[PDB]
Amino acid sequence: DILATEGSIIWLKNKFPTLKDTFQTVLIETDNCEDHIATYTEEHMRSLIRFSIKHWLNLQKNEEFTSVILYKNHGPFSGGSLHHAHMQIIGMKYVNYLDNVEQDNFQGVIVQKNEHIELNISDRPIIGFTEFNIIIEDIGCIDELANYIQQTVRYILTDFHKGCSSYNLFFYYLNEKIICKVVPRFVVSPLYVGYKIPQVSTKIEDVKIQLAAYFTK
Amino acid sequence: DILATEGSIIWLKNKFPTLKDTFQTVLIETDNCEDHIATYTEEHMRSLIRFSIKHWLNLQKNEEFTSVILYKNHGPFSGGSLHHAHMQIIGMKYVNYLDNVEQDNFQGVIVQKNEHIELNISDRPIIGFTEFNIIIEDIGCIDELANYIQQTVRYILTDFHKGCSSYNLFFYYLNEKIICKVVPRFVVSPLYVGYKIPQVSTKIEDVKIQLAAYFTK
Amino acid sequence: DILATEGSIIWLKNKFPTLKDTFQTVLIETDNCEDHIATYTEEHMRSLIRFSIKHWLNLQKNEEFTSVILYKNHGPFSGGSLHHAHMQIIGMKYVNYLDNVEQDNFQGVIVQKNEHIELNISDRPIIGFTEFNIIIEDIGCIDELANYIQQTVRYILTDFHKGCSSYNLFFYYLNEKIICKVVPRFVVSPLYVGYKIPQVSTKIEDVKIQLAAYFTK
Amino acid sequence: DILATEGSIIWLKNKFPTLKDTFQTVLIETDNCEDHIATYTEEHMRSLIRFSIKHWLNLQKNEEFTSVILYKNHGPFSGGSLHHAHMQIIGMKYVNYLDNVEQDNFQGVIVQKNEHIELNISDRPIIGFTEFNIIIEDIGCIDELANYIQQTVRYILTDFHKGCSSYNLFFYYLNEKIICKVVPRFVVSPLYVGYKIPQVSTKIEDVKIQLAAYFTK
Ligand code: NA
Ligand code: NA
Ligand code: NA
Ligand code: NA
Ligand SMILES: [Zn+2]
Ligand SMILES: [Zn+2]
Ligand SMILES: [Zn+2]
Ligand SMILES: [Zn+2]
Repeated sequence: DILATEGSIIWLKNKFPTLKDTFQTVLIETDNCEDHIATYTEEHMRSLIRFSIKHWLNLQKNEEFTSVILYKNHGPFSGGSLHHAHMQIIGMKYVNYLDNVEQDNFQGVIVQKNEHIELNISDRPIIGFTEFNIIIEDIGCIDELANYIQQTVRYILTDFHKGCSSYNLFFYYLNEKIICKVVPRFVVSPLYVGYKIPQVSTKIEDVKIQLAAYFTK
Repeated sequence: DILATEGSIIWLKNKFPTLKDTFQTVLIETDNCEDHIATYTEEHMRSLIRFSIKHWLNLQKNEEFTSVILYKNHGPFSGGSLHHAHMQIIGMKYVNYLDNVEQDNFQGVIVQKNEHIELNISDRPIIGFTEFNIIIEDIGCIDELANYIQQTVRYILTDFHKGCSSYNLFFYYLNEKIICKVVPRFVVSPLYVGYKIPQVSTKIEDVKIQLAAYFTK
Repeated sequence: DILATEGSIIWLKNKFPTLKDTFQTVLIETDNCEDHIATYTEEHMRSLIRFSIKHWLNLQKNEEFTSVILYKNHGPFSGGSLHHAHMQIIGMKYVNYLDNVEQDNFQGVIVQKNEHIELNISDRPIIGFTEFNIIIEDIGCIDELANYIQQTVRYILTDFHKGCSSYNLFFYYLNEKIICKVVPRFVVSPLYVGYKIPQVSTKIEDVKIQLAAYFTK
Repeated sequence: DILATEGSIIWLKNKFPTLKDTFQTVLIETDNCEDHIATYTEEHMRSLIRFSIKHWLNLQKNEEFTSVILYKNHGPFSGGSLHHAHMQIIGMKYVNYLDNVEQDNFQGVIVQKNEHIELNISDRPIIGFTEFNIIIEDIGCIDELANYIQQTVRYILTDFHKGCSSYNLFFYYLNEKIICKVVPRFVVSPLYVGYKIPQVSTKIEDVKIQLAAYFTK
């Protein structure tokens, strides 16, 4: 059942609901099974983030929900399902998604920052690994957000851990700001899990330097 | 190249070394590709842990190594490689595996405890999720350790998260004690990663109760 | 300026406000400078918690506040000011005190539990040390809460670290439950701060056993 | 009982031992009760750190100790005792002070860095608050370490939290490096302890900027 569409962007009511007291929906990003965020043109990436944010924020205005979640799963280690490039909008009747997240989960080491947008790496992440926070203070900076998401995603798929293949996008409307948390997803090394013996560098300053090389142009 | 064998238990020098200044070895647990820890007889489970611990502790006595690691990977989310049931012994020339682990990573909520052995759940885990610590104070309690590993593994594969399919074993020789940390491995739910919205119960007391039901006999 | 009184219990508008966009108040617990929670009779402890909770919850109903905080400071390491036995009620126009606290900060190792009340020790504390959570699901169990606070306070001042002298009380209205978090306050040992070398036992199970000895009667 | 002296620098065997299987000593920094690290001349600060490090590292060479700790307590919230400006050297027969500290407790956000020395703020602190790590890779850079300690201390006593009055110094000999962890000590705000409502900025990037202003000359 079609909720809204814009070209190849399609917003569907999820046919397989698994969460009680929730309105589950799926957002198809393209009519092609090859393309994703790293491949999309600047216009398609701009239109996709504008469509997603608009329908997320307008559904929250519906008094039948306490809060509405907007998020993405990509790769076999994100927790997704469909092979097609898609996002999800879940309206929740009794759950407030901000409840168990704090302000300091979105603060950190600045990679890029100006009056319009801020890109940082969490020094107090939600789960304890790498989390990239992209914050805008005005809705008019949505095209800047879309560009920062695309570059951070491109970095995760290409240079972070010499290619990571899986990630998540999480959106938040907190303190009148729109935040996108970009989270790489990977099977952690057994030597790190049991003995905190890293293979690569665990330095947040090294991630900062190599991610900053994606905003040099 | 064969290092030691005992029936179907085979200790091999790893033919694909990927870590410099380390002696990598593989320990094949059975001559069958169907059996694993949850399936093995009490005798085979006893013989496998006795063989593994003996060769781990004797290799550390070799002055060419600072420390020697004994660990296992099981399932597609552990970080392993071979489909066959195997463990690994890695001799490290300049690394001490205890360096970045602390005493409190092995303390916790007691599930089972007596003069010979202790089974607990980490209240200060190494990575931040569920970690089962099995501690013995004397080498003579090795058959008790083997039984506790098998039951904890059986619980992880059967009831924890209604079946977990993947886990890790990590062995430590700390404060003159032999510790086995049993760690379930699973792709964390996206709603938990980004919003700490759990699907199941996150209560350590609930895990304690349902794991204790495996030691009722 | 008197807001409400009940015998020696006096609710005053704080004459020294230091927080902008907040209504600061002070709650004097007794007309004596010798008595405190550990000394008070069962009736005075019951009347003090009933008065405090009632005025805290009724002030939150005032549309001029986003949230209202109810808390106590005791001893020279709590962050208090007056030597007299007092509590504080702070009405906040734009701050929601639940924002940066999560559900798991109130879960833990059960010390005492029944259908009416639950006493636990945080396995995921807010700050990282010992935190005692006393939870009631119905307002009618307020006299049970008052008794559990008094015993937990008595334990902190007497046996925890062989006498702790300082603590905090924090009240929360979360998921239709009334929670009191009892937090001991002490200058942490320098050997622990810099090297995690403890003087006493850091085991949550040992605190559980010795606190349970205060509910044996 | 005098162990070593250099002008007003006096190394004494602690007359009040309270730790069994340890050799406790006290290091008096000056013959005056007014002076401390922030006041000392560049020469006295250089001579004090050279004397302290030399006697710390030489005592560890004594086979009667597993490890030797070098640390300082300053102010009423550090955990010290004497009002006089002093440090402590504790030889421990069976304890290795590195056991429960990891490599990542000394990594972080770089404030100052060159080939000789590195000053950072912990992104993974030992206790969870602000920790300043000063690392040198060669013993010849000891006068640079002494200057960085003095400036970081001066900042803590003057601008951090508009004056902090208390701090700790912790020294470590790890991975053939000499590390000094400078830790401010203060009574945490009750609104932060119970509700993570900060009074000041909790941003590591703000501390980085204002501490960097002490190395502008
Ligand atoms: Na909350
Ligand atoms: Na260590
Ligand atoms: Na929140
Ligand atoms: Na260790
Ligand atoms: Zn803009
Ligand atoms: Zn035994
Ligand atoms: Zn009741
Ligand atoms: Zn130098």
